[PDB]
Parts: sequence; structure tokens; C-alpha cells
Amino acid sequence: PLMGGFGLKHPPPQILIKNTPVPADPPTTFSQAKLASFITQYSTGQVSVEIEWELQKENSKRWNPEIQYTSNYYKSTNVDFAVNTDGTYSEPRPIGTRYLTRNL
Amino acid sequence: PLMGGFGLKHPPPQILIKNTPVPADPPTTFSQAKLASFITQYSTGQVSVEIEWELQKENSKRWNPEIQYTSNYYKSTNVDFAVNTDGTYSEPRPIGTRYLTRNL
Repeated sequence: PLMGGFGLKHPPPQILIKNTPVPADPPTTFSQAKLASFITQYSTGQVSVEIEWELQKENSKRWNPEIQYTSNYYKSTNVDFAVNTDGTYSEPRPIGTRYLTRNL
Repeated sequence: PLMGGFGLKHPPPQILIKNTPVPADPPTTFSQAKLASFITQYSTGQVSVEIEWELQKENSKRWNPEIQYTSNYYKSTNVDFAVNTDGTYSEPRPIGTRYLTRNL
């Protein structure tokens, strides 16, 4: 994929969900038209998704130290990747996956 | 230990080595005095030491990122922890062992 990712021919199947419509009271005399009056309704719940991953361990004889992703050592008004005073979560910067090195 | 380390009651036994003295030619007439003239001599070789270590894996539910030891990302005249032009190895800074966190 050009955005980056894992191109799949059979990707994870998309999951669709809907509230089953519940009609408001129909008239007492039959009518051909479909029922246009419904009960205002919504649902809530809990969803869980668990992905197993396969890792390729880094095996390298490089002598000197790598470059690692490290949080800022210096003080700050609030922790990065954590809530602020108002409870708003925030992610301060995009984090790529390439800090290790290999030989080309 | 106050310098830091692993205090041992039976530490690794210190290994001692010496060149066995080889005398220069003694006189042809017996003498009681010990032999004061030796052959100038030295030895060389290869030594190997292999230590097995026991690690305590870090298991933590901290949400935000840790602080890691990372080499300087910015350019420099030469790599740190690597030889210079003249072949002189150098270690630019002392590196302590505590970058991870726990709850007190």
C-alpha cells in the first residue's frame, strides 16, 4: 500500500452492525405503504480485538550503540502520551518504526 | 560495594601468571650464591573469558514511553564508541544502567 501497511488479498473481513428497526404503533386499518414511524433507539456495548504478531528479532554485530526512541528527558508541563488537566488524551508526535539499522 | 558492583564472599579467584626464570650460563666452578644472571624473556598469548548472566525481564503496564539510551542523532566528526583517524578507540561518556522505571 502506498500509505504504508500490509497489502492483503483477503484482508480482515469488514464487520457490519445495525440496530434492528422497531416500528412505532401502526394504524388500526391496513395500509400498503411501508412503516415510516420508528422508535428512537440506539445501542452500546463492549468490543475486543486481539491480534497475534510475528516478530523478527534483531541480530547484529554492530559495535557502537543504535538510535532508540526515547521520551524527552527534560521537564514539561505534562507527560507526553497522557491526559492533560481536562482529561483530553493526546499524542504529541508521529512515531515511525525504523530506528534499527542493517547493512544495505 | 561502595563503588557499585556485586559484593561476593567468594569472588572469582584471582589468576596469577609468571615467566619461569631461565638462567644464563652459570660459572664452571661451583658457587653457593643464587643465580643472578637470567635470559631476558617475555611471553604472549590469547585469553578468553565467558560469563553467563541472569536477566530480570522488564514487565510493566506503564502507558507512556520510557527513557532509553540513544546515540546522538546529529552529525559528528566521528562515530562515538569507535576508532578515530589514528586508530585510537574512545568511549565518549559514562553509561549508567538505570533507564527503566518501576514504582517505588
